[PDB]
Amino acid sequence: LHGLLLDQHEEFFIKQGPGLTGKQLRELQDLRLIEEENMLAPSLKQFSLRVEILPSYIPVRVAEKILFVGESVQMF
Amino acid sequence: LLGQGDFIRHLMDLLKPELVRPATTLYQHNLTGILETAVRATNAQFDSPEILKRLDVRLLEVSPGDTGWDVFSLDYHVDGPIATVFTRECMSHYLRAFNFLWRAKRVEYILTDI
Amino acid sequence: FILLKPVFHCLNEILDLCHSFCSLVSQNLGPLDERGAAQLSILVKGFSRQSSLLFKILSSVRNHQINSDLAQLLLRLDYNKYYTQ
Amino acid sequence: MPREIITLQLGQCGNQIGFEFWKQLCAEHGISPEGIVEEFATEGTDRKDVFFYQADDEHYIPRAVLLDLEPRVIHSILNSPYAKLYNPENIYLSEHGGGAGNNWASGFSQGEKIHEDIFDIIDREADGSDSLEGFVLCHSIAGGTGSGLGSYLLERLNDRYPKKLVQTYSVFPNQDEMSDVVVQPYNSLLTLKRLTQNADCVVVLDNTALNRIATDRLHIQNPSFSQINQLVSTIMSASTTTLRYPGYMNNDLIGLIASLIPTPRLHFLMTGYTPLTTRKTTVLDVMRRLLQPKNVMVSTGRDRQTNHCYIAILNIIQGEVDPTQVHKSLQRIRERKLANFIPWGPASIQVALSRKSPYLPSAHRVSGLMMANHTSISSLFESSCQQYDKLRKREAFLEQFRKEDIFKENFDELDRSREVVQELIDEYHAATRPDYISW
Amino acid sequence: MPREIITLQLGQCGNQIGFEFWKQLCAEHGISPEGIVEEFATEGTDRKDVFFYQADDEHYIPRAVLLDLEPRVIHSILNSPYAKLYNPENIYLSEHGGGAGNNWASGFSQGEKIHEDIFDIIDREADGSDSLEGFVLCHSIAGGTGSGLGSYLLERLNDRYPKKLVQTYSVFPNQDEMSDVVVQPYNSLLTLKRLTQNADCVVVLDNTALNRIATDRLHIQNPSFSQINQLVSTIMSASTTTLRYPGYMNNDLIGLIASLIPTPRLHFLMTGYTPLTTDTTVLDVMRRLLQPKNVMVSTGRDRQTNHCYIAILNIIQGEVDPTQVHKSLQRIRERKLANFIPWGPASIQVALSRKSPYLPSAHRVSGLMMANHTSISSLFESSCQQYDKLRKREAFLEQFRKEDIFKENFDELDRSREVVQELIDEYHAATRPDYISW
Repeated sequence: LHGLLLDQHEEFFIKQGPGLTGKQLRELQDLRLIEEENMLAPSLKQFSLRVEILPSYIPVRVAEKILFVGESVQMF
Repeated sequence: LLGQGDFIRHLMDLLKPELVRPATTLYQHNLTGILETAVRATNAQFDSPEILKRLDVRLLEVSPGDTGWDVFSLDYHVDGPIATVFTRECMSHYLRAFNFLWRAKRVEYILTDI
Repeated sequence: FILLKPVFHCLNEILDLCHSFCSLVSQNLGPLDERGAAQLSILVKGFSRQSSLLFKILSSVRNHQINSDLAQLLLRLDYNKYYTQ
Repeated sequence: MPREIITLQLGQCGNQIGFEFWKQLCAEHGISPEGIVEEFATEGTDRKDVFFYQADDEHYIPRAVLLDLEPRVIHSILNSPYAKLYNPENIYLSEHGGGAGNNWASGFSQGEKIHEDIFDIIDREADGSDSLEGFVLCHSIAGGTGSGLGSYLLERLNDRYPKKLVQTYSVFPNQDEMSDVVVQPYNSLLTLKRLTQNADCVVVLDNTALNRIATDRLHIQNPSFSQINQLVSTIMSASTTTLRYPGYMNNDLIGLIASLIPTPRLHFLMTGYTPLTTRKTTVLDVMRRLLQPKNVMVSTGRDRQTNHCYIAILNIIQGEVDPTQVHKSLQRIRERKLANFIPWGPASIQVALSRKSPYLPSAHRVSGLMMANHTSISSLFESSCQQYDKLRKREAFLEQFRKEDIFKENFDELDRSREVVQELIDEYHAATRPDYISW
Repeated sequence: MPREIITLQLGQCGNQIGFEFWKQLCAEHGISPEGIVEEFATEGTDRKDVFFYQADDEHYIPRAVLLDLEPRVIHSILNSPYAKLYNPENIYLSEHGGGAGNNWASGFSQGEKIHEDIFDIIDREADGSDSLEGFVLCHSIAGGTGSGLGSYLLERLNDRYPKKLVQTYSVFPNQDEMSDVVVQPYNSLLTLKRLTQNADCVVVLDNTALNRIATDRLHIQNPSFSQINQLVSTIMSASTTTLRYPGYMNNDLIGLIASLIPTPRLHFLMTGYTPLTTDTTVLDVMRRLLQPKNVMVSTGRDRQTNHCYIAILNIIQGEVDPTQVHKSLQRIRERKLANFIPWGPASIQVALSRKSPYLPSAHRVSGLMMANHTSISSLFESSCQQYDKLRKREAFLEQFRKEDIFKENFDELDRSREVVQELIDEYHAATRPDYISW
């Protein structure tokens, strides 16, 4: 609802964070990473998944969607 | 499976000019762009964008002692359940068949060009 | 064509040459002095070197990654191929 | 890329044939008379870009040129509902509607004089082609414009498009009818020398054979040029069938023509079409139906002494064909041994199974085009040579030739054409010999 | 700051050209004959402040002057519906309607006589212009007011605005017709010499080839001056299209001039306009303009002269796809349709533009072609030959001796001929691959 993850005792599984075709793709990716390292890589995500405390039953994709929702809630 | 052959003919006209070159000129970004342009020009433009995203190019082996018509190969990125519906042995068999077909097509296009 | 470091260095050399040539040309109004004559010779040499390295680098860049802009620009640049000569 | 073909229908006969063929092709592609593609044809798989130029309004402006030396035909075509289909910028009609007056010399003179306009329209069309395959010219050699202008056009097109293919529907004069122009033999000789030297294929359309076939198969009493043009339209749509229907193998006309004319000088092949009518033939049934010499649309002299052998035979059959029955029927036909081939090599018997155009409705479940190369046409060449020789030996119609620049000096151009035709006929007899390998 | 251009309409031909171009500009910017901006041009994207002054009543007053040595033309200009569009204070017409009688000497004398008036008008316009780049003079180098007024005005303007650009639209007379004034060749020579000495560029608009185009492509049997004027107005609107449409790059004419004349002497260009016919891909438009029959400039086609397009530019106005432009470049370059100067790479420029929103186009793609082709050296040789022929007979040199330009001698004509010869020689050196070293 708000991105609020209160962990005063760190009780959560979410931690507050911050083949030629393949060869061509790898070369393009290296060039793109070189481009991005310079002036890209913007402000890192305020949250992260504390997978050390992750629930063995919670799906990872579900956690990713929940992280997106929480980050969006915080950003909004 | 080398079906619609107008794209094959257009790609032959585009690549044989480049398949005369050796394998040391392995810059297939132009090849992928040529694939996209052929799709946009030949009657394969109606092919689904997902079908084009399944389509790919991968040169089988490196052989500068062989022109582009002997080291150039294609690739078919299958997705999800469809990829699980394409065995590696089946992939190898299809690759061998496509290689034979491409060799025959190269012979035929060579005859037409001659 | 931003991320290339060699592109950055070549652009630095070319831009310094362009700025220096513009400064020498605009500052001089009559006959160029011995500094101006050396500048004219150096500018001819630098422009030729920049053009040749540009042809080679454009070929290499169009070869390296997915950039048809380089190919189109080279097609426009080599129109009479005297620059390509 | 795509392989476009531009069709030029020249003169009265060529223009009328072009109009009829345009109607046939438009019906095959499902095109309205206003140039509007039908909603049912909006999902067609035909590579329309090759032969019809889809305008920005999706209007297929045919890559077709209408040429007429008499402004009457041009006016009639622009008066038809198909006037809007073709680009008016591609419509060239001479203000001097006098034509050549059935004289090749005047035809070539006018063709070279309008080479300005002719080449301008040619460039206007060619600059609009992406990877055009070639050009097709449909015209009648009996007209003066058709003969002399055809010669001039052959040379001038081998210049303006030296790298582009040259196919022609050379409407050959009726080999059975007495030509009203004795020098029409000389005009035809000039046009034929031009065909052999600057035209890539002489598709001789025998009007005598056309009349015979029309009166025989369609039961046409006093057939008008309308029905002949309809049959021509059918044949042309059959030739464009591979362009209309995208296929998988031998999709380029390079392969078909390579299977058709291995000999450079032997650039001429004969054709026939089915169904030709105003009983669904099976593979073998339709084969025998085309195999009937009464089904031949070419009046090649029936010289049994000339061992006319179908050096080539091609069945471009569109419709329901069973591949296993195809193998069986091919075996049966080879057992029938009903055809003769050039002894210098094996017999060319080509079979292509095609899918029909969804925009074209077919009364026959299977329609086939039979293209063959046989030495019997050399008899028709000998007949034409004899008629020309009789005109030369009589110095017939040489007054207007001397009034024309081509024969104002001499008819040595006619002599060279006759020598070239004699060389071609001799090569044809050498081909009738298995020794053509060394001919 | 806007770059104001002062439009000079000089002589009968120049005044007609100015009036027609003003009408074309008013239509393109939606300006009524009284100068009032049309409602459809209330949202016009043309930067009207550049070559016109928009009024406090939104009436476009082009920064143009219609000047005539004879009151007939001046009265007709103020009698046209477009009279109320222009500012009367900038219009100077000589009350002495004698003109120069197709004489550059008399025209220069009259220009010097009204140098106060002409220079004052120039200064008033510059003070009324924020960042006026220069003036464009559309007139003929052979008429009475035209030739001599152009020479004298070129001197006076090179004196008044040394740091401003000088543009002259030399409406060249038909070179195929025997001029009634043999000393009109001398007048043309004097105007050309003045252009070479005190003007930075003269755009030769060949009336002979313009009429040839009007007769051939426009089917104007005996094409009228009205027809040539309408074509000129269309070409002028094409030349001002980049001003009528606010652009993003190459929005300054400095680059246009620099690419037009890499050599300050080699400042003459040949023009083409499209559509040029009686009433679109980049490659198709290129080939259509490449049809040499679409050129309305009578530059001598000397087969001995290695004429090459030293500059080639296509100002394409209308719908062109950028990818289509790239493919067009590929196709045209493969065709090698243009011969460029051998001393360096070929200049083939493409400027995609949008039509002024107040201008409806019957043709989706229209173009302006600017080609600096060494075939003009033959036209220079023809002009030099005509000047030498008129001088050789000394015909009507008595009237020149009555005129100050030839009262002492015809040294001004000789200097003009020498300047033309020097230009033709530099052009031949340009046709030579030594042009880089020429």
